[PDB]
Amino acid sequence: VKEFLAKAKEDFLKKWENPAQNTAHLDQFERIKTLGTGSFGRVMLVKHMETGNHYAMKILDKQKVVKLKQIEHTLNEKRILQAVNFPFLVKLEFSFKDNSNLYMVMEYVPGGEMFSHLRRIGRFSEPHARFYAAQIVLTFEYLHSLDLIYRDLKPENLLIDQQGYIQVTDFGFAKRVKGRTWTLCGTPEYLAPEIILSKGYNKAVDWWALGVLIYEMAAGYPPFFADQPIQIYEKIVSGKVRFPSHFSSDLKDLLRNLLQVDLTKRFGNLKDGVNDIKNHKWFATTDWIAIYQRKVEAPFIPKFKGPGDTSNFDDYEEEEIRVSINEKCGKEFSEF
Amino acid sequence: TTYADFIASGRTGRRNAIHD
Ligand SMILES: Cc1n[nH]c2ccc(-c3cncc(OC[C@@H](N)Cc4ccc(Br)cc4)c3)cc12
Repeated sequence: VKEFLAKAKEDFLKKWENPAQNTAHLDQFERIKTLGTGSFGRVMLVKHMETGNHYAMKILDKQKVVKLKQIEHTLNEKRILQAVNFPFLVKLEFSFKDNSNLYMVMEYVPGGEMFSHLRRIGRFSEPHARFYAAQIVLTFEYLHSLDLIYRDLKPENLLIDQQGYIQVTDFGFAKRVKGRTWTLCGTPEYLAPEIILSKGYNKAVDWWALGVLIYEMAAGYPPFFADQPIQIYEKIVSGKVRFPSHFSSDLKDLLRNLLQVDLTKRFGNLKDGVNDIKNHKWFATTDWIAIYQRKVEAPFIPKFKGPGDTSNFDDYEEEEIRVSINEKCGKEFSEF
Repeated sequence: TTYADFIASGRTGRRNAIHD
């Protein structure tokens, strides 16, 4: 581990310092189908005509990123993405830009979102949830070691691959920060109290978010929900959680620690670091080595029927790609 | 039930990220 991460820091640092740019053109890909949508872009199943491969291309409208004041965050995204390398993060294959947008051609993860299966299935058994937790545990342990904060953990951002393993996408709020940070970021249901409480924060928010994840997986719903975010924030900062009667005692106690308002008492943030979690009773059966190697029995395998099969994703209206005769936000994005 | 209470609610679908 410490040795592993040690070697790991070095490749990221090289990449951090000399981030890559413009590794392709639009016309080398064949646009096939929107897999997801968002405030200022859509992810598309795309086909590389020279290789006959499929990727997920993220298309960011430059003007809309500017209107929404998301330039830095967008920059962090591409820079951190091309620099990292772990078995549970999606691979950035290319990036380029045109007069009108920014592109990130990532690897097409066929299994669909975790969100989708969990919604349909209802709730996951502890063992099935634990399979997935362990994978975010290591992923955070890697991420944090590089002074990165993930900041957007939710079922919608975790994808399942052919082998029933996790693939974390969306690094739109990922930030390399040594010391506290202040942006109100994320999804309401997953915000740590410090964040809603405008009090500057660190990595500890990633362990509270994980505490929420495990809860939504095992019980089928978030520990704090209401109809409007203000009502949710209120619950989050109250520090009052009710646990489903079907939660094991070990799970109830992992969750009490992970969802600790007092961040000088919150697991992951303590003296012994990430070991407090990796050594918790709930996890006693987990073989972290076997899991990092992808040699564990995957509890569920979404099966798909061939390349380009997009039946694990919901349908979205197709908006048409428009690329201006005039370069749009040159200076703002020159480092992209 | 909390499950019932959850399905009847407004945030059962894909949750969006809070920017500004
Ligand atoms: C499918 C798929 N296959 N291979 C991928 C690699 C990355 C991604 C991905 C990359 N950024 C963000 C993501 O988020 C999804 C979800 N939060 C909805 C959303 C939708 C569009 C925007 Br733009 C932003 C948010 C997902 C998807 C795939």
